[PDB]
This record gives sequence, C-alpha cells and structure tokens, in this order.
Amino acid sequence: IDRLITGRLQSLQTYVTQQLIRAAEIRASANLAATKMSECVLGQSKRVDF
Amino acid sequence: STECSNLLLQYGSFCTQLKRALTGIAVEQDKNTQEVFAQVKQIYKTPPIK
Repeated sequence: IDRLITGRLQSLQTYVTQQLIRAAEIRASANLAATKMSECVLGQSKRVDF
Repeated sequence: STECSNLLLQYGSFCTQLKRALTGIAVEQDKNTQEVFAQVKQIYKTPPIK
C-alpha cells in the first residue's frame, strides 16, 4: 500500500506541475488578448503588424 | 538490460509524457525561430549600385 501510495502521489504531483506551467502560458495569452482588445477594438493602433 | 526494462514496464507512462514534453519544447523552438525571422514574404535584394 505504501508503494502504491508513493506511485499515485508522484503521478498527481506531475499532473499538477504540468497544469501550473500550462496555466502560466494561458495567462500570458490572455494578457495578450486583453491588450489587443484594449488597443485594436477600443481605439486605433499605429503599431506595425499589431 | 532486459530485467531493468521488465521492471521499468511496471511504472506506467512516465516516459511517454517526458518524451511528449521534450517533443513539445523541440517544436516550440522551431516555432520561435520561424515567428522571429520569417516575417517577410519575398526575398528582396540590394541593387548593384551602392
């Protein structure tokens, strides 16, 4: 039971670590989308390729 | 070693997701280089007059 507990605990910790890294990436993309909503939609942008 | 492979089979799918993570990083590096440098559609050239 201790061997099974250690294995399943390691699997759950690995899943939480990948979820945290993907959450950081999704938060960066959401910050970019919020900036594009503020500048593209609510105004007119002079930035090239933005 | 065959015996080590046989007992490594009992640990599940850790190396599949390690390989998936490293493959994602490898694709991401080429994506980074392509988004930085390949921004122009055509290959312009300088005239021979300088």
